[PDB]
Amino acid sequence: HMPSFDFDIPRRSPQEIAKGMVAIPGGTFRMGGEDPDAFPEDGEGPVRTVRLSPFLIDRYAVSNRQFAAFVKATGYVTDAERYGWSFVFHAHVAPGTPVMDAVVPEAPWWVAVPGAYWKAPEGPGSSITDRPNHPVVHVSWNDAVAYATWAGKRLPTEAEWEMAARGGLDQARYPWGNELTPRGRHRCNIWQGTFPVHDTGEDGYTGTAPVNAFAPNGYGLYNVAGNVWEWCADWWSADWHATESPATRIDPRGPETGTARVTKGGSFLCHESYCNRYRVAARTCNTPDSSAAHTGFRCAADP
Amino acid sequence: ATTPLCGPSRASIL
Ligand SMILES: *[C@@H](O)c1ccccc1N
Ligand SMILES: [Ca+2]
Ligand SMILES: [Ca+2]
Ligand SMILES: [Cl-]
Ligand SMILES: [Cu+]
Repeated sequence: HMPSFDFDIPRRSPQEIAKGMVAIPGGTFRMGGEDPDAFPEDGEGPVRTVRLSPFLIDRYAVSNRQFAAFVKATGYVTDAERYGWSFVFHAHVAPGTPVMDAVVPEAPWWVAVPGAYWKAPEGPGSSITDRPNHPVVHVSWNDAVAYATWAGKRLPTEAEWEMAARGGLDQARYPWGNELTPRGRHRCNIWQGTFPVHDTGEDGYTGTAPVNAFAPNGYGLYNVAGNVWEWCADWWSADWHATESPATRIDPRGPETGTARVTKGGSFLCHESYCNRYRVAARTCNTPDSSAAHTGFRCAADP
Repeated sequence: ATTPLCGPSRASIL
């Protein structure tokens, strides 16, 4: 990918770039999943051994405070601002807010809201005054790449994301193990209740949570499962990675062309009765200029 | 009925 920017890339030292990041040593891991209930269209399989070069990855998804500093320093205008609207979950749109009649096929819980963007995540009249340490949302893949490049970083590949999110466990279902709520404790921010009608908020949150909520995984990463979907560098496909080759098994970057970019980790809206996509092997995609109230990103870096 | 959707795209509403 060859992005275009209207801001210069500032000079930063290795120590500055590495703050808030954990060093993932080079090595192998078992990527993918073989859950029998996985949607074939998602291409969670096959399980395969992948070798990665050492990399750094953010402990936290990028926060509102951090994104605001980027915008302040560069004047960056996000895709949602250019388009003039972004996707908001229906229950979070205040009554009377102007809304488009737009319909996401099969997902009527999404509302296209004029004026919804990272600083007004539910549309005009909303703000982030009480969410400085929440993940930034309404950021597209383009916006994420712009932030990351300004920060001296990049997006993780899907393999890098998954190795870091798995946190040193071999083929566990979640970042922390195989049980969703071990010892009865919530470990991530997803939906509880009856989707899309009523979120009980049992885990403490019916929207985004702070980026440092819940315990980290074994590598010190927070909210890799749940909270917000996280953009990765790769173009999406369901089957490129089924080939056995160096390109798909050593520092894999995904297919060279595509239409949507990979997103990982699930969000505060995910639920077993509908998508069951907060398992660490799960995966989906979105087109790169799209944005939504449940999607953000974390950065990676080459040491 | 069809694959659950978690990623709503701008293209999808046209
Ligand atoms: C349709 O196939 C459908 C609809 C809602 C939730 C799950 C599934 N598989
Ligand atoms: Ca929740
Ligand atoms: Ca996540
Ligand atoms: Cl906060
Ligand atoms: Cu989901």
